[PDB]
Amino acid sequence: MQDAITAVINASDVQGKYLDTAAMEKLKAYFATGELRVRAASVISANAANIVKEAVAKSLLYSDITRPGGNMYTTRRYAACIRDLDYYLRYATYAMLAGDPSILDERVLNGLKETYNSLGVPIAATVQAIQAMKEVTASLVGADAGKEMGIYFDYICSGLS
Amino acid sequence: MQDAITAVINASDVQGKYLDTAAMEKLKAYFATGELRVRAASVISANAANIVKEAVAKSLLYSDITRPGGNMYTTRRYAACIRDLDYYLRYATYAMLAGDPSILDERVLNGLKETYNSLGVPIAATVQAIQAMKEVTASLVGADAGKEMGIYFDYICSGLS
Amino acid sequence: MQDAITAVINASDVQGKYLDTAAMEKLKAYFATGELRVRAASVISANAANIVKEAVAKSLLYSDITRPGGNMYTTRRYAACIRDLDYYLRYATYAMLAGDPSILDERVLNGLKETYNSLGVPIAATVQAIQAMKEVTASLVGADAGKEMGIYFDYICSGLS
Amino acid sequence: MQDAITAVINASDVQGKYLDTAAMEKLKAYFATGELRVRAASVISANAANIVKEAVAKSLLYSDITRPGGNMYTTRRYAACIRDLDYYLRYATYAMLAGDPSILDERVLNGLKETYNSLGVPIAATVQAIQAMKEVTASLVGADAGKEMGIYFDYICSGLS
Amino acid sequence: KQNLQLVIQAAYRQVFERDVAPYIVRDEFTALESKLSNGEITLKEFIEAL
Amino acid sequence: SVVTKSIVNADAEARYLSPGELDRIKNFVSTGERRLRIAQTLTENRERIVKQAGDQLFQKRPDVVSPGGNAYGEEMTATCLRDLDYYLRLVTYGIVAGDVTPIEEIGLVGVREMYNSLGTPIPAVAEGIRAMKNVACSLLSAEDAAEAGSYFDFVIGAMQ
Amino acid sequence: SVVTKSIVNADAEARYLSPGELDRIKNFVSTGERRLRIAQTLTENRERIVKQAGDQLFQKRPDVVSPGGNAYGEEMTATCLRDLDYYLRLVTYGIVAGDVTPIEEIGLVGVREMYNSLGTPIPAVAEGIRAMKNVACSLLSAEDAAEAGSYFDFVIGAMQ
Amino acid sequence: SVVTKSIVNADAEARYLSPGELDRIKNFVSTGERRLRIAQTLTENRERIVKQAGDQLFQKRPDVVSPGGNAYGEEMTATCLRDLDYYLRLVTYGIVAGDVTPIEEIGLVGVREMYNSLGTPIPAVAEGIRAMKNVACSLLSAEDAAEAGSYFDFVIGAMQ
Amino acid sequence: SVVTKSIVNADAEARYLSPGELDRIKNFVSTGERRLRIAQTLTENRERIVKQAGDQLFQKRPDVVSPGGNAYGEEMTATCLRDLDYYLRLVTYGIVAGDVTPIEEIGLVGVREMYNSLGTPIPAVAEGIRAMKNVACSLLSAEDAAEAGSYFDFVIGAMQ
Amino acid sequence: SVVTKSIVNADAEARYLSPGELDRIKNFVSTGERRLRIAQTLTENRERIVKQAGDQLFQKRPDVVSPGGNAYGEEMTATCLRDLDYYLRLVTYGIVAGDVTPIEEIGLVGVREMYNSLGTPIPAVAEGIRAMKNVACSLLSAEDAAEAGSYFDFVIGAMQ
Amino acid sequence: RMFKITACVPSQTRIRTQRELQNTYFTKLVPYENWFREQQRIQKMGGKIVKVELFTGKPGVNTGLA
Ligand SMILES: *[C@H](C)[C@H]1/C(=C/c2[nH]c(/C=C3N=C(/C=C4\NC(=O)C(CC)=C4C)C(C)=C\3CCC(=O)O)c(CCC(=O)O)c2C)NC(=O)[C@@H]1C
Ligand SMILES: *[C@H](C)[C@H]1/C(=C/c2[nH]c(/C=C3N=C(/C=C4\NC(=O)C(CC)=C4C)C(C)=C\3CCC(=O)O)c(CCC(=O)O)c2C)NC(=O)[C@@H]1C
Ligand SMILES: *[C@H](C)[C@H]1/C(=C/c2[nH]c(/C=C3N=C(/C=C4\NC(=O)C(CC)=C4C)C(C)=C\3CCC(=O)O)c(CCC(=O)O)c2C)NC(=O)[C@@H]1C
Ligand SMILES: *[C@H](C)[C@H]1/C(=C/c2[nH]c(/C=C3N=C(/C=C4\NC(=O)C(CC)=C4C)C(C)=C\3CCC(=O)O)c(CCC(=O)O)c2C)NC(=O)[C@@H]1C
Ligand SMILES: *[C@H](C)[C@H]1/C(=C/c2[nH]c(/C=C3N=C(/C=C4\NC(=O)C(CC)=C4C)C(C)=C\3CCC(=O)O)c(CCC(=O)O)c2C)NC(=O)[C@@H]1C
Ligand SMILES: *[C@H](C)[C@H]1/C(=C/c2[nH]c(/C=C3N=C(/C=C4\NC(=O)C(CC)=C4C)C(C)=C\3CCC(=O)O)c(CCC(=O)O)c2C)NC(=O)[C@@H]1C
Ligand SMILES: *[C@H](C)[C@H]1/C(=C/c2[nH]c(/C=C3N=C(/C=C4\NC(=O)C(CC)=C4C)C(C)=C\3CCC(=O)O)c(CCC(=O)O)c2C)NC(=O)[C@@H]1C
Ligand SMILES: *[C@H](C)[C@H]1/C(=C/c2[nH]c(/C=C3N=C(/C=C4\NC(=O)C(CC)=C4C)C(C)=C\3CCC(=O)O)c(CCC(=O)O)c2C)NC(=O)[C@@H]1C
Repeated sequence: MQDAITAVINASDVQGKYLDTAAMEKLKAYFATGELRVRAASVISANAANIVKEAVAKSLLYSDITRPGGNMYTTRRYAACIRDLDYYLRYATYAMLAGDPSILDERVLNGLKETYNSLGVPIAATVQAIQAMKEVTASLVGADAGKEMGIYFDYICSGLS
Repeated sequence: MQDAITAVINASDVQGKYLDTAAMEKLKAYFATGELRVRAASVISANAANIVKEAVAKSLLYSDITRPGGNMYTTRRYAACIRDLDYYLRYATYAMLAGDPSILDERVLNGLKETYNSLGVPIAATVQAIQAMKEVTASLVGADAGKEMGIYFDYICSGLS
Repeated sequence: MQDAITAVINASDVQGKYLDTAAMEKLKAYFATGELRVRAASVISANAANIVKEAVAKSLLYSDITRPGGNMYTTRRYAACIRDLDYYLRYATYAMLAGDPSILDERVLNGLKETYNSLGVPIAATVQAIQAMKEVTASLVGADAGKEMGIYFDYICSGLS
Repeated sequence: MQDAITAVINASDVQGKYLDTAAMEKLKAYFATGELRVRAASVISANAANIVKEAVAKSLLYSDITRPGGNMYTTRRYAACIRDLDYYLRYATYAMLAGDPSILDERVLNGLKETYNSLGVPIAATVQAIQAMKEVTASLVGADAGKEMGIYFDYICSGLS
Repeated sequence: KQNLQLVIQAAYRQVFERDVAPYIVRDEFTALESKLSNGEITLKEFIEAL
Repeated sequence: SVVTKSIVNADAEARYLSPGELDRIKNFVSTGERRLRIAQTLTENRERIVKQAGDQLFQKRPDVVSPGGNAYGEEMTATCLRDLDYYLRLVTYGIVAGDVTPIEEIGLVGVREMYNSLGTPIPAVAEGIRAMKNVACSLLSAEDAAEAGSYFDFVIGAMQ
Repeated sequence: SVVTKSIVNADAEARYLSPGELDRIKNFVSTGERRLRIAQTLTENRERIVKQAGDQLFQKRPDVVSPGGNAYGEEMTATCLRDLDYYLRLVTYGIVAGDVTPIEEIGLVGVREMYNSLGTPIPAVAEGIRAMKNVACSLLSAEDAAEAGSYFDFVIGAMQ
Repeated sequence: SVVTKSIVNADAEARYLSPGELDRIKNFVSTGERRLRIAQTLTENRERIVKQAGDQLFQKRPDVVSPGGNAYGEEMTATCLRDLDYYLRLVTYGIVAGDVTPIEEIGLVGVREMYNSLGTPIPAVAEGIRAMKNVACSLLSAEDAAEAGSYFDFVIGAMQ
Repeated sequence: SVVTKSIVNADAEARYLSPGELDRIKNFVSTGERRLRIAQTLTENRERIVKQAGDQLFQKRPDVVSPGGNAYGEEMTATCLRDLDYYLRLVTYGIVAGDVTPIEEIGLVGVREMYNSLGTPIPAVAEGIRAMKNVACSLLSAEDAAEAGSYFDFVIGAMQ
Repeated sequence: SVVTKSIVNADAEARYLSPGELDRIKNFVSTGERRLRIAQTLTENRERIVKQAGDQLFQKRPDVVSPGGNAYGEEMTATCLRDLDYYLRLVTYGIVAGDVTPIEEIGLVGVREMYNSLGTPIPAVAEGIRAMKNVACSLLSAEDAAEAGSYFDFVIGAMQ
Repeated sequence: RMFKITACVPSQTRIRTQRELQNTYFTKLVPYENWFREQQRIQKMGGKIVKVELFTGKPGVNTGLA
């Protein structure tokens, strides 16, 4: 796991130099946006169930995927699908709070492609679904916060793809 | 980890359709054959060690593989070979009792080819040996049960091959 | 692990013939050099930490690799580097005592190159460093025993490269 | 765990004095007796199962205990009884080799009577059986090594009693 | 790596009932196979190895 | 299936089937015709069982079909009735199987998670399956209806 | 026993006895009288089975009764005959009980360890028990012989 | 940082950030001005903190700079002051981060191993960092000094 | 061998060979020439030992060469003598190695399992190896016979 | 001791001592008189070994006797010489035992932690023991010096 | 003779809110003694055994095994 402060000080550490005024400026900028990041996290924490529900309904439901033989069919499969969407949204809010994509890159994305391909889970459908989550969560948090979140959602989409 | 009944209902479930008269015909056939299967299993179990001894004597013994540098030379490798043949027979009778090949694929053939080639175990020799087991078992269980035993023995041969 | 005696006996066992006259000569040669092997092992056991310290100072210190961003910078990475060098020296003395490189192959080199590549360890720097270890340890044990030691240290170098 | 040499040096270590001449004398005595100790251990290692068989026949067989309701009756209980005799004989050879009964007290006789009382095993009959073992093992190893084996076998009897 | 050190030490605490700094001459465990490697990635193997 | 469970137990102990376990599968083999008959009448009357049970469920707790309920509107009510049909044929699979393993796998693990993600009340699902059980019992003989009822009872307990 | 095996499995599963398991107990209860009669005829013909089967075993395996064999000497031969009586006794218990649980608990568990210490070849013991199975089969009807034969089969398979 | 550590714990227990954790994140971000100011003071006075404290260390422990010691000679003493410089840099990083995980990640995991390999005395390094802390007290106001002192405390405590 | 055993222990203990282990491999090195000499005379009299020891085994065991015995008939007796020759070869390897490691790995891991599958009696195999030990000891000098006898003793003990 | 190590390994693998281990202890028993003689001369010359080796150690590591060093002042120097005497005593114990087990059990288990609590440098302790090794080797014969020096070598290796 | 293995462990027994990727897909070094026991356990668990390699040891060696 890494964050904005950790990234700045890590870059300075690789440089072998004390915190420069430019590095302090980068830290100040992250501090400036940390306020908005906190309230966005609170909002989607409360509405996380609604967000997953809305995205699943928007793209996943009333389809051959959840119809028999579509791999989302079976109650266990449906629970696993919404569980993965919960995972993606929770890790997205962690990355949004941190201001860094490290958590997604290491905790989530690695090996996920291999497991999904081995199991037969449709990565295209997952990407579509988390795209729908991104739209819903942007509406709830607001525009500025949605910009902050959407990059991490797209990062996860690229990892799946 | 499926039997004939599980396979029938699971196939109908994959279709999503309810139980059909043709599906129930398959179930009826398995039930009609069930008692025959059970007595075969008892005979196999009681004579399992003798089946292995006779088949090994007729297939592997007094040959180059048991001669030095032949992969079954050394007591440790001989013990492993006879153990593996024992396990093949036991899983074969499990599959016969189930009336399905699912157990063979799920618990035997998975990884078996990869491990055997990793250690360079002679897969052709093993296939010949279990064919010898097949005819010994056919004599003991009878022709009726032997045909059912034969298909699962050949299924294991296919997996090794 | 295979000793020189173990390897010779193993070859004879694979043939199935008793120990050949040439096999006896090989065993005699190993016995002839065995006492020198014992003496060298005692010497570098006593000076193991000093040998590592000297080699690290000779090539790994006051260089870009120990300066920031060079993979030996950071306290944990420096500790890992020194313990890797003591690992190399200890397995080298095991191989020297054994009279065969089997220990190096089975317990050291396997996956070592790939894991180093994944981590970003500079393999060229490590190879030069263990070459410096070879020089220091050769001085301590003596030229005759050092020449025997060098073949196993070079074996490590080749596996790393 | 202790032996004769370890006990002597530990006794001197508590004082903090270097080994004085009387302590050296005790060590010399153990070294003098060590050769016969080694020979006896090699002898009963060869006859381990036979010693147990002879003792079991001498006292534990054709008696009420092995008859129904007698506690050596039942195949499991017979296996457990001969296992305990194997245990006692092996620990007796450990104690004889060491020259100290510390192994017996540490690994055999601690919590042994209580477990036997809970199990229902007759401590008296076990003592008789290991007495028979003592006779057989003394005959095999010889008289003086027979005296040495005897003291540790008696030690085991006393712990059980 | 922070958590990995904690979990390695915790395995010592459960298996040996105490931290092993007393009662060992040198540290006689290579945790490198468990750490950033698959040799003892299974703690089910690291605990067993200990 | 009991055959599956017996094989699993013996495999765990690395033993060929004991004579008692073999006798178990023998008994189930003979019972198969009766079990198939019970499932056959269920599938023959699948439409009738689903329909009146669904109307009874909506009558029981009309909040489901009232505005604000999860199944408000004809499309929503149709999909819930479809779920009732799904669970009935799950029970048919369980009846022929002889154990509840197929029912659990197809439609139980994560039951709460699925239906709360949908927003559907699981107690209302329980009442719907109860209505299905009552109608099924009417179409079964009393001796036979005990066997099918047990699978229904397991399902409603799992719904909760 | 069927009851003890069912309750063991249900105890591990922490469930009140499943309806199917209770059904098996019901069928075992009803077939108990036939089991008792089968056990009765075996114990009535205890003497004939032991002597006839033992002589068959010695013919099949003259080595065991030869000098240099385990049973040579009338006394040693008699104790082996006793072992055959013991195993027939365990098989009668097993027939009444309905499972191998009594057979394996009383004997046939540490069988290799005991017989290795005794020096007897356990395949030869199995041959003797096979001969007992043949004699008992002759003394039983075809149906009854099948039920008793299964327990004999378990014993010989475990011996091997 | 506080933010990353809170996220890590919430990640382990699979919970979105609790309202109190969100408050702590907000508070740390807001007081980041004071944090940066303290770090700016330390980097402004890197030269005298290291120089004065290192001289105090040498005086307190003459054996380190004595002949046959780790720091004998101007070259070695220059490297020793370089190490003190590195640790002050880590302390400033830690103050900016608001947590000691950057300090630990960079320069307290394995210090005993590294310094023992070098021959350097680990307690002597701890005493040098104590000297840096004492020098820091004068440079920083009482309220500010307590904040920086805690990071110095962790470094010396891990060192010992 | 002793050397590989010491290296294995040292690798597990993460230490260089202790002075005790170094001392032991020294002594093995010193007696290596005698070990080679003992192996040389054993292979010189390879055929004599096997032939006469096997005949002694057959003399003490009429059952083995009688009907119902494993080595019944000329061909079967020849194969039994082949096994005796294999064990002699392993013993020479073990004497040369200075430890029982080659003997154990090549021909003692599962010796009972292999012979059980074959139907061969393990105590009779042990008696044959004992006869081989006696013949070899007569060929060897008293000191040499003691060294070779120990490896024979380990083999027969494993056979039991 | 070698005997207790062999018994410990045999007990851990639950088998009687192999002939290799038995031969190992036999050869150690034979050389016991030489071992006792080496220990006797070491204890006879214990005073001068400690004294002159300590002087060499002080020359090798002046920082130890410099102000601020652990052995600064006559009292502290006296206790360090006492430690050197203790380790010589342990070495004589280890030579008599034939194994480094007593040395490890008495003065090498937690040696790092004891010394860090004391504040004493472990590598300097190792250098002092190296000096003791040199003096002892000079007193001993070439063959005797190799063995005793090896025990000293283990101690210094553990100190490192 | 450590075997390098690659395997999957899908689990229908429960739905896990905590991380499951680590256990689900993994590569481990299993020794020769353990491999049969582990192979049976993972095969019983129903996970697919993707890959096997003999990381340490040689494909066939009569004696001198690790
Ligand atoms: C039923 C008596 C109650 C009820 C249910 C209700 N369900 C849905 C939607 C879905 N239900 C399922 C169920 C299953 N999927 C499975 O694989 C299985 C096992 C084989 C089951 C039981 C699914 C997947 C859906 C999603 C839609 C789809 O099938 O694609 C709805 C619709 C919800 C909506 O607004 O979209 C409803 C209303 N509602 C009630 O009032 C009853 C108490
Ligand atoms: C939903 C959008 C899609 C879908 C999903 C589906 N996933 C699985 C199983 C797994 N998913 C994961 C992924 C993760 N594990 C994690 O810990 C995290 C957070 C770091 C993620 C993202 C894993 C490991 C599994 C397998 C193990 C498990 O069961 O958890 C399934 C089940 C597959 C099966 O049958 O065994 C399904 C169905 N399915 C869809 O149709 C959507 C497109
Ligand atoms: C006998 C017909 C041939 C033969 C076999 C042989 N196999 C091995 C080693 C292994 N075999 C397996 C296979 C299985 N493991 C299982 O759990 C099951 C049941 C589902 C099977 C089928 C495995 C895992 C191993 C490796 C570990 C082990 O030994 O158990 C060996 C050993 C090789 C060696 O020691 O180096 C041998 C000799 N050999 C032959 O010559 C026959 C043609
Ligand atoms: C000074 C207070 C004490 C002291 C120290 C001393 N250290 C060294 C050598 C090195 N020190 C380091 C330290 C670090 N590397 C890191 O990555 C970090 C964290 C960011 C630290 C603190 C390293 C790497 C070295 C090796 C040389 C190099 O940098 O390449 C020496 C020199 C030893 C020598 O002979 O070379 C000394 C003397 N010595 C004292 O007396 C003080 C008590
Ligand atoms: C020193 C010469 C160089 C160096 C090394 C370095 N290595 C690692 C990490 C690992 N080292 C090993 C090596 C071994 N593991 C073993 O079990 C054995 C016994 C045969 C050896 C030799 C392994 C497996 C790893 C990876 C696992 C792990 O991370 O511990 C590191 C750490 C990398 C990191 O980022 O944390 C380093 C720094 N680095 C150098 O600069 C030298 C040239
Ligand atoms: C029998 C067909 C073969 C055979 C056997 C044989 N057995 C013995 C001695 C004993 N057998 C037992 C057996 C049991 N004890 C039990 O508790 C049970 C389960 C209820 C069994 C089966 C026991 C205890 C003994 C020891 C003597 C005793 O009972 O006190 C012998 C005598 C051995 C001797 O030489 O002393 C023999 C010969 N022998 C054969 O040839 C047959 C192939
Ligand atoms: C034989 C001479 C007598 C006898 C013995 C008998 N013992 C047990 C069970 C146990 N015995 C032990 C004892 C030991 N465990 C050890 O590890 C060691 C050496 C360190 C000893 C001496 C233990 C622990 C048990 C219980 C666990 C087990 O089964 O091994 C039994 C079994 C009792 C039962 O029914 O469970 C028996 C029969 N029986 C006799 O008749 C002899 C007089
Ligand atoms: C002789 C003392 C006893 C005996 C033996 C007997 N053995 C066989 C057949 C085989 N024996 C082996 C043995 C080994 N293979 C090995 O790799 C090793 C270690 C290096 C050993 C010891 C094997 C492999 C066979 C069968 C195939 C082959 O020859 O390679 C027989 C023949 C079996 C039969 O009756 O049909 C016999 C008789 N018989 C005795 O009476 C002695 C007590």
